[PDB]
Amino acid sequence: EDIIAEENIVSRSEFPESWLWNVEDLKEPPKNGISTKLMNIFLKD
Amino acid sequence: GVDRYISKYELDKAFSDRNTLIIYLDKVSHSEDDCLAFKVHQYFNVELIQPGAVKVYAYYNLEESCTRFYHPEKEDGKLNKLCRDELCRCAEENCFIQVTLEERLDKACEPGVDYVYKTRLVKVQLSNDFDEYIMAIEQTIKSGSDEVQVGQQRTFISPIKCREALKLEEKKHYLMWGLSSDFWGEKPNLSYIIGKDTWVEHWPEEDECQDEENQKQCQDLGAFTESMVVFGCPN
Amino acid sequence: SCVGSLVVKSGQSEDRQPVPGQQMTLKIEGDHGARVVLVAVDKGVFVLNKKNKLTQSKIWDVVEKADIGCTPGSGKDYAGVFSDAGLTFTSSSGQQTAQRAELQC
Amino acid sequence: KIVLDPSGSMNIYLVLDGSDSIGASNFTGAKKCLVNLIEKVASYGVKPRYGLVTYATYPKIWVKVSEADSSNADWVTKQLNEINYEDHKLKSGTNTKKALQAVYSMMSWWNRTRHVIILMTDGLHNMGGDPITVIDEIRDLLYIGKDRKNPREDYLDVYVFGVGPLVNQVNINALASKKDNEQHVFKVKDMENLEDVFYQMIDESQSLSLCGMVWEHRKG
Amino acid sequence: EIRAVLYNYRQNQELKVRVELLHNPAFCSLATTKRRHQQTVTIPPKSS
Amino acid sequence: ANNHIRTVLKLFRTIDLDDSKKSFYLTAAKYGIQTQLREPIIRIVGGYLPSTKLSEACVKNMISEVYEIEGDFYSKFSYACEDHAPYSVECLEDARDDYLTQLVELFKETKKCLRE
Amino acid sequence: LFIQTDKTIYTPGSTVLYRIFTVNHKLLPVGRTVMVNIENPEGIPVKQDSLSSQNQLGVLPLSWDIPELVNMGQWKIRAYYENSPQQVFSTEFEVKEYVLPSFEVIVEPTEKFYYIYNEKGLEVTITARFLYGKKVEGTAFVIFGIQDGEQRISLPESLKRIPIEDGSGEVVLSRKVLLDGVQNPRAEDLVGKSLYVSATVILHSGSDMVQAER
Repeated sequence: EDIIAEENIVSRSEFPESWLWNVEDLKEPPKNGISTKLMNIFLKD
Repeated sequence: GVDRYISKYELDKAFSDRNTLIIYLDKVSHSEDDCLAFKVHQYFNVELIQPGAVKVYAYYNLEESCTRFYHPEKEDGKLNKLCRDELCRCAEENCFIQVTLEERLDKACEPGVDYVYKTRLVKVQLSNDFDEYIMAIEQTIKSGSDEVQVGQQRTFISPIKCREALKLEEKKHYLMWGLSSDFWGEKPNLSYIIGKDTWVEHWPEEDECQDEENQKQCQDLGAFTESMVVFGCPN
Repeated sequence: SCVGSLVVKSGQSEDRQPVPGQQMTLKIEGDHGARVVLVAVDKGVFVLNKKNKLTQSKIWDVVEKADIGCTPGSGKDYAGVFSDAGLTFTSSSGQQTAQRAELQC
Repeated sequence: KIVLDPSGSMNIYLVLDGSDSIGASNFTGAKKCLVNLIEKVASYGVKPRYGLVTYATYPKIWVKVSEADSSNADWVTKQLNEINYEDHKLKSGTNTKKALQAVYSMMSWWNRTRHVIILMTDGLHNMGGDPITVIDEIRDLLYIGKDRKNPREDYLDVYVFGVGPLVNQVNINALASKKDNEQHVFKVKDMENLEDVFYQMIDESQSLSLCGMVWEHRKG
Repeated sequence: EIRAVLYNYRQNQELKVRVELLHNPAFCSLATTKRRHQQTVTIPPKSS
Repeated sequence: ANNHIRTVLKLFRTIDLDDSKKSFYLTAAKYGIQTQLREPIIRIVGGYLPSTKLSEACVKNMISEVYEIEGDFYSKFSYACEDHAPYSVECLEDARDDYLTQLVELFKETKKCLRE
Repeated sequence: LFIQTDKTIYTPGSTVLYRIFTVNHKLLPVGRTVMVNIENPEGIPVKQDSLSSQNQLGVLPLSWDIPELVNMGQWKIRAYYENSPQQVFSTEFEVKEYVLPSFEVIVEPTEKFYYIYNEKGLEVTITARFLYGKKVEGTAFVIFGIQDGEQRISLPESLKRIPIEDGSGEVVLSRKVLLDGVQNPRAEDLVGKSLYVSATVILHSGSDMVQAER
């Protein structure tokens, strides 16, 4: 029938209480003294 | 009623999804048993029912929870398991499964089975929750995870419920095989468990093979083992 | 308020509520040349306990508590006013503030 | 990962399954990758003691480690093409236990000689049982895991290749040793581009001083 | 000429819209009392 | 849309990652591909009227390029993983970032060719 | 020194990550040396470290693993500069048995006090919601206790079983209950004391309960 086979399903494993323990610098050139930096993070499960 | 209160949400859902129920008790008598009862029906009608449990605890605490399991067939409700001393093992399987010859070879050729033993029962011992069978190793049809060790006394373990299903007879030879999930314990006291994943079949002795049906069974088993020992199976 | 300005906001304009396992972009605005640290925690941790959490109010409370004067203006006299304000005024003529010898008033 | 030094004596044992389940198509690939491995490891100038054992039910012994000429790469690599998949036609079993017992007998006698085992089997075995017993016996032979100050875990490294169409990964993973930050199992699709599996296979702890080596993995 | 716009602001679902112009005695279009002016159009999602 | 979903699931059941690789690595890679290259396109292609036809060449390119991407991930797992310990969960967490980034870049590039 | 810890409760066997900020009296990054100590609730230092804030712009990341066999309570982190060992800065986390609850519980009285002569009595509003922004259904438990400094007195007759609907509910304590709960019927004696609300919220599914106290 119209159902996902039980082999294909993959379970959400990562269950962290805390994450994003990162330290980054704001080296992007300033605009009115307010630098802007974009990072691509992936949300935990 | 007085002293008991059930919220309306659990009261207005019908038979659809009322598999979990919560009852609030204002107080429970500390002198006698505050016994309450009601009826439960069956509608979905599925076999292999897991036991259901009740839970009691005060509102101000959660580690003082008394849990009990009830089930119509399992007496006190605990799941049927086999345990020796401290180390335990799961035994939630049927005692056994289920004549011609070709399917015997077809099933014996499977990769799951490793050891095939045609032995003789010497003595039968019973315990609190399991029974013991003494195996006299005569010859090994197909050596498995544990060798026959030339041939000595081997011990069995089976659920105590399975004793009523079938009673093994001492001095009676049997044809049977299992898998690597059978031997249990430490050398040289490994115990082979018998269940759904295993097989049981009685091979009467050559003297007892006199009957015509017994003649057919004995000759079929002899042909099976003669093919197995030398012809093998392409794997 | 902050001496600078640190603001965190989502890069995606509106979109939909993020799905687990889906990416998203964070836009951090701050003064140039500064190093930024980050940390993200589930809110269940905070509902289970929220004491001594780091915040700007605590920082300014500590800074204010670490002051040297403890009198909101005025005083008995010039020496008293100067001592309460947390300074010392010494002149060649001879005028001087009251001597202070205790760390906490 | 492996002991690779011309100044040290190492032992490499090659075993091939004669099971009818694998077929000749994968047997040719196994022979080709074995030839590639022997040619690559021999290219560093080392002359380890080798050995070939092909088994379906009764383990046939082709090359013994005790042979004086066994250190020659040419002899072993031309014995590799001598064997064929059709040699074990009468017996079509997959008795891994008997083959590992034969390896035990061949390795029966030293404390400073590294031993390497490489195996090719689909795992599905009718005859015999779990090869773990013979592995434990061989481990106890070299006195491994018996002293709290001298573990000596770098002398015995076993590898397995999961060559075959229908392969059960549970027993393949169980048979291979699980060490710290090392891999010991591989797949059929490694016949083409042997450099990928070979990069894990060979490490240069002290072989960087010499010259005459080159890597061809597309990953870098 | 006249123009009818069939907007569609759903999710990625596709719509097989059927639009018709009912006859009016005060106009002269292709729709009559017996015959009908029907079209079966398809609107890609988030389009017009 | 029901035939399209069956076609897409049939094409993703053709993926065959060697089981010899690490178990937790295999789960991480499978979860990444399932949540960044299956769920969005399955949702996209489930909103088509049955008349529309699919272009399976784009999904075949999907599979080929995701094989290349996973090969790159496994290469960074051990070879380029100089800073972190080889075959360590921390190294896997380090490389998961650019793995997922290039995967979603693939999906964004390939969305425009689903319908022919 | 500003000790920042990612969480506030840590299960045994889980690592702890804390960053130590170093600033001067002008609130600027400083390069100095920081002594770090971690003290268990009974006051026994367990792990001591030495650091230097040079070449990090006044940020010193750190980590530690809590052993399995530890005494749960109020753990403490103590840090002080080398030149002034007397000046000790503190920041406390705790170690406990917990699993993450699935919903916040907020008890917000209409007024942040209780007028003594208010015949209506204290009114408590329960606002429970799921963490991810969805409303909750279930039943709630409220008990009002009188706190006099370190002495806590409970009121058995104020226990009320209120049903929570759409994440909202109310309960009232009649002034008669407050007067009769304490043995003394005097009114002026109650001035200067305090009340607390110990609300327990339970789902209709019975998954778990959260004890929220104000």
